[PDB]
Amino acid sequence: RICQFVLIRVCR
Amino acid sequence: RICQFVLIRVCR
Repeated sequence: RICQFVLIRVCR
Repeated sequence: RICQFVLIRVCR
């Protein structure tokens, strides 16, 4: 149970 | 409609 920033492919 | 990598807070 850990939250961290990570890169992800997101369209817009 | 453009897709790119971006940092986001994600838990696990």
